[PDB]
Amino acid sequence: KKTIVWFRRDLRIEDNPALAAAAHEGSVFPVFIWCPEEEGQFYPGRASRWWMKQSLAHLSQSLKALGSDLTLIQTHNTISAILDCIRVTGPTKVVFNHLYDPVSLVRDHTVKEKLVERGISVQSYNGDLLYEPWEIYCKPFTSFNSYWKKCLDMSIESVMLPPPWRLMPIIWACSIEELGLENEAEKPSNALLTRAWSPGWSNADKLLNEFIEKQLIDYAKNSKKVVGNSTSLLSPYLHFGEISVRHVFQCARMKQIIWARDKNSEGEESADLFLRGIGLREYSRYICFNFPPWDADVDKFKAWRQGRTGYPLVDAGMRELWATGWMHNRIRVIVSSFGVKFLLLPWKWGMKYFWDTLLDADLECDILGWQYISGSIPDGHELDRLDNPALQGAKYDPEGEYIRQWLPELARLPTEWIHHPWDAPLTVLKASGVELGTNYAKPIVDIDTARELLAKA
Amino acid sequence: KKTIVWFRRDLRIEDNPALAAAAHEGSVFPVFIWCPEEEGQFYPGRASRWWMKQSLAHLSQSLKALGSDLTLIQTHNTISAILDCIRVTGPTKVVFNHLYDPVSLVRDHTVKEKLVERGISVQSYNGDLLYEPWEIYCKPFTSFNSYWKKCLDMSIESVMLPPPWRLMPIIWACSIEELGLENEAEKPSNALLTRAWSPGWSNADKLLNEFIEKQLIDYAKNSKKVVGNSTSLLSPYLHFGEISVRHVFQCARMKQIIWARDKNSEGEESADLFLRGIGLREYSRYICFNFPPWDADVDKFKAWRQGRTGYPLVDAGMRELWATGWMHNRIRVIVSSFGVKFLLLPWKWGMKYFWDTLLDADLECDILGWQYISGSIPDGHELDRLDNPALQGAKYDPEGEYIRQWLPELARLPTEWIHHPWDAPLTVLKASGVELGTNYAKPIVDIDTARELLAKAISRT
Ligand SMILES: Cc1cc2nc3c(=O)[nH]c(=O)nc-3n(C[C@H](O)[C@H](O)[C@H](O)COP(=O)(O)OP(=O)(O)OC[C@H]3O[C@@H](n4cnc5c(N)ncnc54)[C@H](O)[C@@H]3O)c2cc1C
Ligand SMILES: Cc1cc2nc3c(=O)[nH]c(=O)nc-3n(C[C@H](O)[C@H](O)[C@H](O)COP(=O)(O)OP(=O)(O)OC[C@H]3O[C@@H](n4cnc5c(N)ncnc54)[C@H](O)[C@@H]3O)c2cc1C
Repeated sequence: KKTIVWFRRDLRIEDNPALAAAAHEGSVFPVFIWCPEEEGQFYPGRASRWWMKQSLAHLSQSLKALGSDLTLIQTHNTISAILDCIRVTGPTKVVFNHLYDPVSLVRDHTVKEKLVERGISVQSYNGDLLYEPWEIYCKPFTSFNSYWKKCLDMSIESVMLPPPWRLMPIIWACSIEELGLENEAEKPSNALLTRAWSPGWSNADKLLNEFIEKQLIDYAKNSKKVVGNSTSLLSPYLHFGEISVRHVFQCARMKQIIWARDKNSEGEESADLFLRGIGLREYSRYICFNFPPWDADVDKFKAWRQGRTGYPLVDAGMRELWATGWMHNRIRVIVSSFGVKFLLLPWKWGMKYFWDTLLDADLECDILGWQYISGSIPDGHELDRLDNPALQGAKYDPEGEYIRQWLPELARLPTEWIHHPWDAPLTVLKASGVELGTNYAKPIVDIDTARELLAKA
Repeated sequence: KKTIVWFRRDLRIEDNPALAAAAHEGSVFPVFIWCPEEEGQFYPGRASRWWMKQSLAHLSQSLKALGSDLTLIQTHNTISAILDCIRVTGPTKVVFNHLYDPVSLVRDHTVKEKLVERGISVQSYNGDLLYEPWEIYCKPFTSFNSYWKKCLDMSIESVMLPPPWRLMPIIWACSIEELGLENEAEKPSNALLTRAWSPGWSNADKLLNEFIEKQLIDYAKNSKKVVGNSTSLLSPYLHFGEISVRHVFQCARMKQIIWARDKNSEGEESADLFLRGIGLREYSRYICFNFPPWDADVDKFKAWRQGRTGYPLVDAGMRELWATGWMHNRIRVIVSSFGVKFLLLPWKWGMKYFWDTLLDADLECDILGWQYISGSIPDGHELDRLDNPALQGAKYDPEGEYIRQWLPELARLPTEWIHHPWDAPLTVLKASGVELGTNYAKPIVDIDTARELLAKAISRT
């Protein structure tokens, strides 16, 4: 009759089973408990912490519009802090939504154990997945398409809950600044991100609406350019659960149904392709549940993260990542595949840098991504294949516009050579304003010698 | 495992509990059973039937795209038809969504009582109401003000069901034409409604999105304007259940929450007024379920339904109704109140005529509007007040554009007189090109006469 609602990475009021459950069985005490030393090695990066702060404030003022507050707590032990919430609130139950990362797994367990030890009941809900990673079983599911063909033959009839109509409310609590989510010196450079992004669940709704109604129809061809923000841009919102992925899946399947009826074959395959992405976020939770000779050269690492490799697609991507906190999925493949296969940087460096600059930085997806670009996951591009920037150029940036947007020094380079300038003839380079080594970098390593120092093993 | 899904007035594949449940349990056999003889006094009107015919086709091709089909049967006895489906399909259960009109209540009870006897499973579901008429109680209310917020103080939160994944398929069968929903002579006149209206659940969806995203914000003021189609225009879709009132309600409350938190005061006001509309529809079913000289004149009636009364708000209203199958709510008040308090026609004559020309013709909403007009209900229009056309016009058509659009012969009448031309000085009527009795009808009843008869009716209670 008096429940605590533990928010973690489900910062929304719509289709939130935990909050819904608690709101219906009675009064609720919503809380967010930050415990850095317990996240340890999985402490969220700089950009992810900045987004978190924004949408925590967004979610908090939403809850007061409904009649409750958001209590924030920063502490050294999570159960310690939880128990005092029970002390001051006299509640009987604690609810939360499952996360699947290693840290929350041990903790959600350790907090279920210690809590029912004292007669207070705990019940967690699935707030982030169409299918929990233990519900779809066997030959193996070592693939993604075996996995995704299985779920699409299993019903997806799980239903979606409205936001609670009202919330009846009920210390070492603190404010949002007091959580320490930003560092003082990085604050103004962080604020610049608001010019590309407005976190919070109400914005998540607005974004999903315009995407489904206007952009989804073109997803299958827009999503192959890397220029512009050609895909949905939902990933940060999905990571913080500011939008229920069930809502995302169902809105998209409504279109697929209508487009299938009305024999609009392009919209059909658009909806097919886009839902595959949603399934990849699923498989990410699936594999991370069931399957728990480096050049340690910091200068090389610095050239990589600053975009001075001489590889335009790479340099552009790193510039976009630094400026916006986001990059198209194929740019993620290109730059990471560049960090390890071309520069032979240790992957912990590259992954740690994605961790600290990606707004959608997400343990399971980011893991699955690095495992793809290194031939680890059985369905990932083998390591010996070192693909040609020119060919990458023709398929994802066929008019050179991505380069010309992020690397304006190269604006007068003809498209035939804008993705591999070291191969153009010299009169072509002088005709463009391009002096390799002076105003754009020389290829930091030549593609051909990197080709065969990689075949070494 | 093998289930008959009986469609009646729920022509949609989303948030459709009977459809969702059956598909979850196994194979399904959707049917629509048309039996005019059982409908009786309540046979649907010409415009409703035209809409139903479009919608059924829309539904039929949807369910095919999903892997099943919609079978259409026209019969003399519904109970019969259902049994022969069963005998052929060999299924073990039948499901449907509740309806609340007195034909449906008796037919539903009779159908359930006879399938039960033959060992057939039957389950019915709430697919048209936020709350069913037996879930709100104190004894019953009779004032909407207290019914609605007795609702709002309660758990106004119901789950939304996704459309079925896929439908696994399995007589007197016939096509939509052979249902006979149109009369051959009326078909071209009917086909002109596609002018203005696109029936079907997916069109309902498109329209709802457009309303919440771009229109709802302004509804509080737009709902003041009888000209244009300034409200949402969801009513036909709601009446046929092509869109779920639960969906509709949730989308509006979502915006209401955004605007209340962001302290957009204009949008808050629109949202609660719009939900008041949904509450009114809800109240219609609560009232009819729980609560089951004045001289006629065949020629006054014809002048009324043809729009030759000399009351421009009334005549424009009937022009618009006949041309589009729809009219703003306050025009509905004005012409029905005119039918009743000015012409003293039998109130059923007015309801039957709405019943034949409203596309959204709805038994419970229509009963509710005519009863608020005849002041049968407590917070209804007290039988004493008399319309003042000039004030009506000032409020709902403050610039005369409703009249000038539907009654163009009055275009050059100045706004301060366009709603009550019998009051303008002769000189002003001639400056406009307006000759009452020639150009535009004299008021078929003098308003002072109506007032004087009303006043003698009141000094006898
Ligand atoms: C090295 C590498 C690292 C990556 N790190 C992350 C990360 O930290 N956080 C993150 O959310 N995604 C990550 N991805 C996946 C992908 O690049 C992004 O999800 C996508 O670009 C985000 O933009 P979007 O919302 O417009 O994608 P859309 O094409 O519009 O897809 C819609 C949603 O479906 C999911 N999705 C789509 N593609 C994938 C995919 N390949 N893998 C997993 N989920 C997918 C995402 O939640 C995405 O938001 C990584 C990929 C690679 C190769
Ligand atoms: C004499 C009279 C007869 C009427 N006959 C019908 C009818 O046959 N079928 C019908 O659906 N409505 C009827 N109404 C109610 C109202 O006029 C219409 O529902 C409304 O004009 C339809 O257009 P809309 O959807 O754009 O209104 P909106 O303001 O956009 O309302 C949204 C929904 O709320 C419901 N609603 C709104 N207002 C009312 C109301 N006063 N009473 C009941 N429900 C309401 C309707 O389902 C409507 O579709 C009648 C009203 C009167 C006074």
